[PDB]
Amino acid sequence: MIQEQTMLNVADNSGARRVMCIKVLGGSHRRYAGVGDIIKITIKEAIPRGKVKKGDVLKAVVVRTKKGVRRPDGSVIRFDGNACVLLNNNSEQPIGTRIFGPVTRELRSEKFMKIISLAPEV
Amino acid sequence: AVQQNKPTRSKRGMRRSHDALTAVTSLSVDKTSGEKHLRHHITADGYYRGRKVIAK
Amino acid sequence: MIGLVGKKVGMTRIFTEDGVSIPVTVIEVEANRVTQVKDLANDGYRAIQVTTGAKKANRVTKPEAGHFAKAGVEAGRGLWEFRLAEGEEFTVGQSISVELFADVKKVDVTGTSKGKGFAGTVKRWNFRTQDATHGNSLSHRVPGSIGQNQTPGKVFKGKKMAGQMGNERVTVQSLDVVRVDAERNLLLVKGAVPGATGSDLIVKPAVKA
Amino acid sequence: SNIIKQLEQEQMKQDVPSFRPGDTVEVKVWVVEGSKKRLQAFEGVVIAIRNRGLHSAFTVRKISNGEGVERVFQTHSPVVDSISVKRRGAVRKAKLYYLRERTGKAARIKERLN
Amino acid sequence: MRHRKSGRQLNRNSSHRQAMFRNMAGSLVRHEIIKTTLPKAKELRRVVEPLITLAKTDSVANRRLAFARTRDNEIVAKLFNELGPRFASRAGGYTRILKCGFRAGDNAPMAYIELVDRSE
Amino acid sequence: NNRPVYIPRPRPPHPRL
RNA sequence: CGAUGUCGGCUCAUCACAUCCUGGGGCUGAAGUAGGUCCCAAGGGUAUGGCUGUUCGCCAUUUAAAGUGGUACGCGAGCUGGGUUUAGAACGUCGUGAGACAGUUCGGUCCCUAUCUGCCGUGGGCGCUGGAGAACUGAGGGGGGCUGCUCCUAGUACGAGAGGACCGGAGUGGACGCAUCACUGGUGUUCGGGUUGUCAUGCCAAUGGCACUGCCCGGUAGCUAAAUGCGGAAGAGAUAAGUGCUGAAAGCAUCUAAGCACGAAACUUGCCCCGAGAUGAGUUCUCCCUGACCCUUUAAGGGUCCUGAAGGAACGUUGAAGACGACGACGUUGAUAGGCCGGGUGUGUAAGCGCAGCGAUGCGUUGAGCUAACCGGUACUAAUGAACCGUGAGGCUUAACCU
RNA sequence: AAUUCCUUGUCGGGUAAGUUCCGACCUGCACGAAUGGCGUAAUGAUGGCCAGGCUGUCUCCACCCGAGACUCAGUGAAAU
RNA sequence: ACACAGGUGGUCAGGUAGAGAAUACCAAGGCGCUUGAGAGAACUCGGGUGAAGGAACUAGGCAAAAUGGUGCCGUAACUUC
RNA sequence: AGGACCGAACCGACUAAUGUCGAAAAAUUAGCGGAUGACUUGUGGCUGGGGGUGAAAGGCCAAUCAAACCGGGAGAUAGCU
Repeated sequence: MIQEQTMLNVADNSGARRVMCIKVLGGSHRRYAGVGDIIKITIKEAIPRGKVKKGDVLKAVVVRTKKGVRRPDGSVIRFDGNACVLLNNNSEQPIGTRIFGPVTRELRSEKFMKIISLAPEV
Repeated sequence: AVQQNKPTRSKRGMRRSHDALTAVTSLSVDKTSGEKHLRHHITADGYYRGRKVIAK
Repeated sequence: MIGLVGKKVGMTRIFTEDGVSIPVTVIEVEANRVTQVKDLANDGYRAIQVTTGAKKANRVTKPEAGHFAKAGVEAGRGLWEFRLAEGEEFTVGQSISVELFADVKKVDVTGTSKGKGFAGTVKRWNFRTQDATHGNSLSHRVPGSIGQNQTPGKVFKGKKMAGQMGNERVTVQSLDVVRVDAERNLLLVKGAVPGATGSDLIVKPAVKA
Repeated sequence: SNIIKQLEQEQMKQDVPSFRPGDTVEVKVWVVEGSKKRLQAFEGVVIAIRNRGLHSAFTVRKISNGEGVERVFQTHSPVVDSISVKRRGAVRKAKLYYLRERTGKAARIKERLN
Repeated sequence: MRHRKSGRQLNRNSSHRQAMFRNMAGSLVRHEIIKTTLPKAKELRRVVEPLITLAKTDSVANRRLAFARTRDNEIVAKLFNELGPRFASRAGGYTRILKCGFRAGDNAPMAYIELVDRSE
Repeated sequence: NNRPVYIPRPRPPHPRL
């Protein structure tokens, strides 16, 4: 459950550490983003030596949510924070080289193969 | 919030047609003492279903 | 095709071999006995009237007792009838079991929804509440405006306002039938159905095939 | 109800070990990736147990590399295969929700040694 | 909408409601018959009759638990010594409500609640 | 029967200019 | 002018079509994707933020689109009061001055218990004709009608290449609506526990009152969303723009004059709900009543005695029904409510005693004790025998069959 | 600018986006030196702007506890 | 104007905790405020709690929430020191 | 020492809600400012209407103030309703 103005941590090592969600994509009047929905974010503070600077708008994908995800058998997965991965605004293509922390398997959409491969767990 | 014309006595009576009370018309007679009382209620002297229940 | 009358019995879930859990509503569909068969010659339309359950001997009135005795059917609670599809026929006194739902996949369940009593516009029509602060005075959940001005001069019919909510019959359609148990008279349908536990439900095959 | 209770009873499993909140537990769960089925191990601390029969469930919290992960398992679901207990926490509270705030040396609990 | 809820409010807060039943439970035990409104009498059946059930078996823990309700040593003495043995073979239903007309002051439906005793 | 005394200003101070 | 509160915002809308999207078409300087323009079409849908009091506008990022207007520039007896528009004060400017300025700043009381119409709900009365209890037909009315992306067709048709369809099928989303509590949760001042101050039960121990439930930690049932299922149709009928077949007037040609075809989210139906007060008051099934006297201004007349059935109402216990009425279950030939027994759930190892320790405290008895609304049982208490209302075969005329 | 109509002057800072705010220039319609000019620590229930924490303000409301509203008994108004 | 949630000068002023005449619970003493009984709808008023987000609300962080005591360490720009 | 600081009584009234035929012809609830002073308060005096008083608002002068109240000129006058 990520909506506008929400703080997110960064799972990758692109140099960003905290980002603000400014829009939820994928539908008109969409309220909040799910486990693996694409969102538009702005970086609020990053590494000075990183390739992404403060106050830049680029897409992102949620990988972890505090609210959690629901499994088909009724189980749920919950995390202590919300995390995302950075993107390129033209092709999804996570720019990071490695991603820290667990990643749920809900991102297996025949496309996030790069995210799951770099995921230390699942 | 306030009336523009005073309602007639006809309208007043028409509204009051539903205010009429209804008689109980359901007074039961005690089995032993034969005292009229409301159904499912003790008699004035303290009887119910024949047997005395108040003893006072 | 005809439906059946059953009683809602709580809810449960079924665990499949692949792991996914299916929430199912349990409907107790005992034998339904046909009490009257209608024909175009007399009634102008063809239908069968059925009864289910049982009633106290001293509670069924004489007009109802004679109606059941004519068909030779034991007195039950209430009466319901279903129109025929012209492709099947029935006889008075015949008993209909839940087995007819063995070959179906979607069903429509009709029942009386739970009664919420007098409900406000916010709860009834999902009206948006006004601000709770910023000067608002005694207008936190009020409906707001209900008309325009002199030019209409009236409130249009069908306006959304507070009133009775629930306690009307509603139909949930295209529900997957999960399991049918003839010997135990159970009908597991995936999803939720209107009404509370113990309420009478009408189950018929889905019409939106 | 009698009908419901009988319906749930047939779906039970009798190989559910007895565990209490605060007990370190490793739960084996089934994982499917297209056509292959594998066993995945989730080890953590039981912080809450919900007893409702067929609807009984428990939640396990583990400290991952950076942040904690809480998973709620349905006890009688086919997904869970086996439950094993390593430690026996000496807690005296039904729900250990206070462990979320705590971290580091403050998240450890004593041993029942019973 | 209070679906399936139980417990009358009686236009009182929780603390006042609890005390009022506590006193009026004690009065019923002391006198074995009292006159109250019908709604109050009905709600008392759920606080007085459990007390008699507790008094069936005499023990230190039961005595302490009984004392914590009604907060009266006279009532606790009355229980476990008379009410207990008297209802030893009685499986509930220790009370009886009898409607007795309407109160003159405000037309409250009044009723007598009295233990199934006093057959001397 | 008897005229009032307080005679407050009933009109509301809100001019529609 | 014996008073019609005049900008914005919020809530709630409704109509028009000069259509923003979706739908159907003509032409194209229409290769295809994507366009331009015009015609038909109002079923549904038709953003979130930054700046400003702003409408507007600029800017940022979304969507299929972020339509134009009417409705007292819709809506203050529905809300706000930021702008403007009282009294205070200041700046610039004008005036000798009091003061003034669609010049600018700081501050500045928004009343109303709804009689009538209207609207949303819910009842009583009578009618529908002998009465009563049920189940229906359905005139008529209302609700719903939105759509993105991915894959297959296919990398096909097209195209020098770059690029890349039409039609049809499948899957998965957003927004909206209905239902529900099995799951994940919220609430749970009626359940259990921890704990601070103080008063009290003779005192210790153990408990209760008060301090926002004293402050907190969990949590049953209900209600509930963020939770979980389902829905938008397909099909048919008659059509709009448009495309036609045959075909004369007018030897030809021509969609039209006769005749025959197709043709859209529009219209009628199909789906769901209300519905015989539909005074045009409907249909079917079942149940109950088939005793006597008199009177006259001898009438579908009135009066008296005896009988009052089906059923209803009333009263009581009540309900996942409810403002009150109403609606449902039950009233002993009884599980309707309470209690009680067992279980479940929740909280979490009661009190007492014993042991270890100088002590706080710990261990054993003990996963104990206590448990609201839940589940299955049990007449233990309360649902009294009766009274009350409701009758005694139901008009006239005509038609058809027995007599 | 408490002063500026044209005007949201121009550039920079702050925000993804700044008619507000801060800094600088001067084309000062119509600042200006005791109806005082420019600074000024401290002070202010003083005006404007930004940040952290915090939250039902809000997305979007849900449940609960009390007093009214509703029914019964008694008493019994008002504007119009 | 009322048996009116307002106003009205001085003196005495105990216990436990507390810096305290604050505050909580009490003693002496005095009171339950002159309409009640039910039900447990919308909505209004006064309060409690809340998933994920945390000013996206709004003219404006209005209102709410939050901070809150003692001792020790430590404490910037600027300054009339 | 202090028109010093925090904070009750006491004095005042910045914000919000309630209340507008209210409990009240400006109050209540929750916050808020001063609180050894240019402070606050009891009792008694003095200033009288083109006058008083005013840390100055055209404020206050018995719920009435850009000229109080009462009686009189007075049946002022009214090309107005």
